[PDB]
Amino acid sequence: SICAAIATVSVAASTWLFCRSRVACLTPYRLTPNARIPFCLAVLCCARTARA
Amino acid sequence: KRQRMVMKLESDKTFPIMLEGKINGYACVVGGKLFRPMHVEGKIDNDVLAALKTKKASKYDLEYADVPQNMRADTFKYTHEKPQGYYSWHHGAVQYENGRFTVPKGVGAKGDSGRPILDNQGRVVAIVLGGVNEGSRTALSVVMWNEKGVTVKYTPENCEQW
Amino acid sequence: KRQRMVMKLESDKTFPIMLEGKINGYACVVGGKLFRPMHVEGKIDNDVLAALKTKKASKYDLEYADVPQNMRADTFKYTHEKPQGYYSWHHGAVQYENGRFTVPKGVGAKGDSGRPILDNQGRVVAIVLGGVNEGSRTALSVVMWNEKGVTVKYTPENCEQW
Amino acid sequence: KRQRMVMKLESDKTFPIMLEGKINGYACVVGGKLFRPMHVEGKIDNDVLAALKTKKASKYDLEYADVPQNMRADTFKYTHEKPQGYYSWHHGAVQYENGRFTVPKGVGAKGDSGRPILDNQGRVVAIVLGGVNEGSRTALSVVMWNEKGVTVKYTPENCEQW
Amino acid sequence: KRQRMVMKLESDKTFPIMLEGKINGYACVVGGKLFRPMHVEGKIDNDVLAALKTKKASKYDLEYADVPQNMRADTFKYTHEKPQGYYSWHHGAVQYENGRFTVPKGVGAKGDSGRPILDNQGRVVAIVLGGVNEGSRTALSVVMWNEKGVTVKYTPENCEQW
Repeated sequence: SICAAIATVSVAASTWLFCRSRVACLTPYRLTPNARIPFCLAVLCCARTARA
Repeated sequence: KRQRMVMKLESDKTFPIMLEGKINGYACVVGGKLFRPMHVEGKIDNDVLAALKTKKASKYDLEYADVPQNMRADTFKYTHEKPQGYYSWHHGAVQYENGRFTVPKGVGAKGDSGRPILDNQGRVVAIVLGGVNEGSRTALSVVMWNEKGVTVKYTPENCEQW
Repeated sequence: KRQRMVMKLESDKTFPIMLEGKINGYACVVGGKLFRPMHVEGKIDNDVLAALKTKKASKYDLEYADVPQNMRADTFKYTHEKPQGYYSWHHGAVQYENGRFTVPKGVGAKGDSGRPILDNQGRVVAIVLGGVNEGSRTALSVVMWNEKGVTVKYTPENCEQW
Repeated sequence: KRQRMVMKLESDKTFPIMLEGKINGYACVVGGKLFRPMHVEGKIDNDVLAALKTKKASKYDLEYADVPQNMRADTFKYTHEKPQGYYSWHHGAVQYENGRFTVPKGVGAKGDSGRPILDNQGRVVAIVLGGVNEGSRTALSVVMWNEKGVTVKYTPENCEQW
Repeated sequence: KRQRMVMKLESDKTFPIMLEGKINGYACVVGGKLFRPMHVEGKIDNDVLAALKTKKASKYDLEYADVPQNMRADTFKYTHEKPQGYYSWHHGAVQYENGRFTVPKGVGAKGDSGRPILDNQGRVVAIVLGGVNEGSRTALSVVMWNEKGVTVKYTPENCEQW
């Protein structure tokens, strides 16, 4: 049970870190008036990024 | 010039953010999608635009939403050419120097958030979000975009939400 | 200018696509070989040209065929120099900006497919295939070619076959 | 005189109590602290003043709150010298006799609660909270303060909340 | 004529239905009792009338309430004589033919619900609740009452709530 709890805490921390990284990546992915941001997604590739 | 700037801002669909009958800010459409300062509460003064669901961006205290293409027909034109000099906006001129925008003291206050900054060609170069007392002038906290498409927010130390 | 553009389009052998007595589109000869939008049905208004067998290109919804050299004598002149500004075509002017062609609303409709876009020298820079309502204007779906010879088709989202 | 009274009421920061876009009453600042009739619902028409937390006083159906000293700079001036005669307020004159304030019929109605009563020097002598039909006139229910600082509320029998 | 119709509608106590400062409809008093379209939300622009409790009628999307006799003194006069011809209402004339009311296109829109239809004598003959685009004209969905006192609602197929 101790090992399971430690693993659960690790998974939760990893999920939180991933969410914070996604927020940080979406920070330049705001409107940034061009209605076109292919290149930030192509370079960073944080997740669900540039189709091309 | 200021007359033409106001005429261009009015002809282009721009709508203040009304809350309980009070103008608490302004919002505009640039590049065919609506943007709104997140710290300003209320709804856009346009029922059709109000139907659009916005997304939040805490880092810059700004919101954005998709605008229908038919309404994307006539929006603000953005440019990345931002040389030093003077630009024009709703409350007169703005001085651009050292990468910062500054205006004379007494210009700008709480409720002016959202006013864009226009060049001599009427193209948007920055969006005014706040400011801070700077003696004989005041320095505005603005967001600008380089030719590479990087969003950069310049915020003076201890800047007030105007 | 529009007068000269129409005179050049008429003097150069161009023929609408007739079907049951109705003009459903237009076709022209550029670079000495005939092209035709695939979505438009019917036959070219020229018995001699109609004798030419066409090949299909589904990806761009366009067709092409070989034209006899003696008839290749006088065809459209293409150029790759496509700077920003305004160009001319059958129904007036066209604005080129951000790599896209746009014309005022009410210009262009079903049956205009195939009309080329000419520069100040009368050289073809793009071919109009369709369009979509864009409020005060409308954006045309066109194909253009760079100096490297790459065929690039610009199609607005949810563009209608005009 | 009424012109000067209205000018003094407007120059001094006074704000009606807005609820759903309807004026349901009025509130003012006297002696450097805001007062509000408790029976009137809504928020003061001033975001800065609305930030102040009020305290309730059921006995008089009135509320009060502390005003920042910088905003205490310019408030109503109260006086205890209340001789018999006539005074002025927003809707004209008021007759003071036998310790009671009376105004001609048809003056005052639901939503006028909070209007102060001014003397010839522009000093507040009473606050109007309600009234009751009195034939050719109407008698207002008011609160007044003596030179000893005693709060006395005069309420006609079966007075209506105006 | 339209001037006299507007004067009669204004002199008779009629009040729009205000919601958040927006006119979303109209309500009137006919035969000494208030009626209101149920689909329109908000409160009547009359505190005295707002005190009256209404009853709902889902079948016709209409509400009704009792009006005090003293206020029943001056209400709309209804008549059952509805011959073919033309009548008058707030936004001009209305054509009555085949038992249906029709007005030219561009007349009437969302927020006009509740406007009555008057005859040459100023008597109410129908109440406008909605409409639907009918090409060069538009057909209004109305309720009318025969000499036998039967409530009949005429609703065009796919009529829009105007």
